[PDB]
Amino acid sequence: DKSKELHAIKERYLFVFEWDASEDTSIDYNPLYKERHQVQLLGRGFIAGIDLKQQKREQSRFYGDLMEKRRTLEEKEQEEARLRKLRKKEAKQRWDRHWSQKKLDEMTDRDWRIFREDYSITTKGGKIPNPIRSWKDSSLPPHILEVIDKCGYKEPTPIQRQAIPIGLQNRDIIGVAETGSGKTAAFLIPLLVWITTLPKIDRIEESDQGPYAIILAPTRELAQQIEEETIKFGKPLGIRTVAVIGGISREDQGFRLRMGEIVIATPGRLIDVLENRYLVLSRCTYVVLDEADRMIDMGFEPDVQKILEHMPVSNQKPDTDEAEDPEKMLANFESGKHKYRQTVMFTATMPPAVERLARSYLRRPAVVYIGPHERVEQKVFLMSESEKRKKLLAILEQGFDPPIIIFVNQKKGCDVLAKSLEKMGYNACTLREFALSNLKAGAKDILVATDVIDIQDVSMVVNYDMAKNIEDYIHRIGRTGRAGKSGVAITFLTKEDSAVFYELKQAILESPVSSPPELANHPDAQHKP
Amino acid sequence: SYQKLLKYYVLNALKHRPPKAQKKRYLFRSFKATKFFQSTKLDWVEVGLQVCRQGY
Amino acid sequence: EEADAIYAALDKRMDERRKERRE
Amino acid sequence: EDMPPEHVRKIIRDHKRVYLGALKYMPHAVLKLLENMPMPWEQIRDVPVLYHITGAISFVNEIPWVIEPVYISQWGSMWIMMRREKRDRFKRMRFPPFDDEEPPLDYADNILDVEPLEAIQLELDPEEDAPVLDWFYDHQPLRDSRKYVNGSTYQRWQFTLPMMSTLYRLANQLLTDLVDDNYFYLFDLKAFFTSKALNMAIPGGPK
Amino acid sequence: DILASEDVEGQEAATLPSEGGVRITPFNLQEEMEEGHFDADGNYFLNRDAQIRDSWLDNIMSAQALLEGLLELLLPRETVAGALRRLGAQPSSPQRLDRLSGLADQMVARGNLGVYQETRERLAMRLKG
Repeated sequence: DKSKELHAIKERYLFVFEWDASEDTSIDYNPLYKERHQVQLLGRGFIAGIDLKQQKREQSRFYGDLMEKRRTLEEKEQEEARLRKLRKKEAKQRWDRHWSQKKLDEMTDRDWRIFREDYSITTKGGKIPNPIRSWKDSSLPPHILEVIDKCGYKEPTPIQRQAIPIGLQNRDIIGVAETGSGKTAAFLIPLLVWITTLPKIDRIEESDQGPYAIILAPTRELAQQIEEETIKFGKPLGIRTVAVIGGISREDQGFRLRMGEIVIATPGRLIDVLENRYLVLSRCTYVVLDEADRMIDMGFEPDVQKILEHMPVSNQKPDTDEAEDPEKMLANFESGKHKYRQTVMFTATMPPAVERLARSYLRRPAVVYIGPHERVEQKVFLMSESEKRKKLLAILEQGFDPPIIIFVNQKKGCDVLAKSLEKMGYNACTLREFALSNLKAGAKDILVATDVIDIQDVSMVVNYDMAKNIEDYIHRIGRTGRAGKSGVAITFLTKEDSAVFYELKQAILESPVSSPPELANHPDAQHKP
Repeated sequence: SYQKLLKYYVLNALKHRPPKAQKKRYLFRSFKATKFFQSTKLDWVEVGLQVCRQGY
Repeated sequence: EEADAIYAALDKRMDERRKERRE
Repeated sequence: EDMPPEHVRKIIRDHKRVYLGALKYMPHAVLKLLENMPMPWEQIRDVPVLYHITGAISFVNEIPWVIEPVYISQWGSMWIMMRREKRDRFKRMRFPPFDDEEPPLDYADNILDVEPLEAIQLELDPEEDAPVLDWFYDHQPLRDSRKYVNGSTYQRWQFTLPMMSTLYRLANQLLTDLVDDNYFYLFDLKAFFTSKALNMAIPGGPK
Repeated sequence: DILASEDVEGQEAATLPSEGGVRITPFNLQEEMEEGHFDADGNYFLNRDAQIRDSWLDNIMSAQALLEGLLELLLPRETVAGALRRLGAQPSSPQRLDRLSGLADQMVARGNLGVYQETRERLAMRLKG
């Protein structure tokens, strides 16, 4: 300042799409001009566009004292009555809340559409029903709820949240999501509700008239996964599941075919069954094709068409709009045994052969669409070490979805960072099982930890200290989850991290869900360390 | 960004000169008297598709 | 022959706005 | 006079010196298309069209005239409604939707009988906004009224004073609270020209 | 001084342009002698005539039946465009308006210009003569 103003006296008397910081003006070391003392205009004028409540918070709070000193003794009551009228207008206005604090009977269609937008789901078709908000807010029968509670699914995946009401409204489903996001229970649960809610007079049959359900998978591994998950759903409900697959000797599968609801199969083995009469398709009303694009890429298409050719066509839906009307199809699902068939096809891409299978198999379907370094959003801030704590705080102050994880490199860091946050009024755990329960429960919101178990998907990972190698970094950001919401990993980079810049740069440049020239152009990110 | 936008505004204010007197200009009135052109009323999206496919 | 004469007449009419001042 | 839309629709649907000379004015038609894109609070807009006998080029032939305080009030209502929407609710649209191998969509089969969605409109409380309620979200507001607009060419306007009070109240978010020119002191055009002529920089001013 | 194509001792032909996305150099100095030239010491000098600079290229039924149909679709003393106006006034008759526009476009495409400002009697005289 003083040396600068002497410098001022001595100086007096003697493509790039961004703008550079050297083009800036008003870099003046004056006490009068940095604090320019903006006006508030009698406590009545407002700066346009900036939020009026925030402007009333950031005011000097001086003219309010001049008001309450110089108003008349009845005018304090007049001001209070005017503020009560304004709060009445605000309460009439707000009666636009968030869905986490609202009920089900008051949740309007705009709120359901924002709820569908929050979990990144979209639906094709007419009159899509309301999804499931929670298990206490769902509409399933209580015994199915008890079985799901015993299985361990605490929170529903969005593919469940959308495909279960559409599955209970007897509609054909095209689910576009990848394997590992919970598609299997998302088609099994309406099947289990339909089977366990039949009357006792409709379940009795003296002969074996085939399955109630055909679940076809292109590979033996996916067939065994859907097999094991269907068994662990079906054993508390007393529902038998038969696997018609390869790799198992023919005597065991043949002996299981003599016993006679759900059959999970592979296409070649299933067509060898159907062309040789080991199992019939009489009472079949439920067809699921998981990964039909993998069936096309391997070439099972005429085989699955010939599997269609064994189906009795007496339960096929008519090709009208009445296949997508929830009233008639809901009452048809309430009819029990004599309903039409329902087909659910899960896929990942759209070739024209899956479109031909959809035009051959489906009658006005509803398309439910869902959607580590390649698939986790990554952001970096270059700074000096001394800047880390204030940048973290600024980030936290923006608000987050708990729980989050903050990683540091040394265990002392872990403890001291954690203290500071609890000082700033944050609920912070350090890092056994006890910690994760609270986080899971909502008690603690921030986990501080070093590179050293098993933990839920997080919305945000912050690398307060950057990892010393890219493999540890990859493992960290992987904590936003295997799939579902991308989540965000924010990394503080300093000059001490230069030996990971090149690989960090690659990690991000290979991430289509990520946007960083500060690193990409940095002199230390240009060559392998 | 404020300073550069204010720079462009000061340049447009300084370089301003009054426009030269001329005959009043009507391209579409001379297009309308030609028998090769017709007039109608269309939606904005349909003519927006027609313009881009004619450009293609 | 007629259409080119019509578009040439319209070009001359668009040039009429500044014709006596420019040439 | 005008002509029904089905004829020019058939013109564009079924499809050389007369064809060659009309292709010169293509960016002018692009400009006339781009300067009349409809507002966010409008659902549909019907404009005149000049077109060639073979469908070589299609023009718009309309100047987007608006009344200035009505226009500022309408965009201020848009500002309020979009602040409301981001504080309440985001998914950005996926850019270019139509792929490189498929043609642009036919209007006669896909957009023609489909009713559009709900536009962006404020609630407009009928007690305070009563003089502005019947005309706030029209295409050209008050056009067929002889009290307010001079006629069909939509050139001159005059309003009443409670209407101007309402349009000034609704546009409060876009307007500053200034009352005099004791503001902008050494921050106006003459001081900026003086800083230009003397090759200096005002603090906060341009370089 | 300039070198010819004979003092190169070992040019060969151009078998394939690319494989696996990698462009293959054709092993001969023909394209280098087309773009530029050599001196006696083996330096290279390039031609520089690129005026436009091309900044994308740097980095890669019978007519009598038509007249009979139009005289069938017209009333006397009425223009063709006036018939379009009346039959377009959804319209009253979409199909006959579609037929009239199709016959008009088939007449325009044969070189007959300005068929919209044409009465029925002049088209009848055209069909007669």
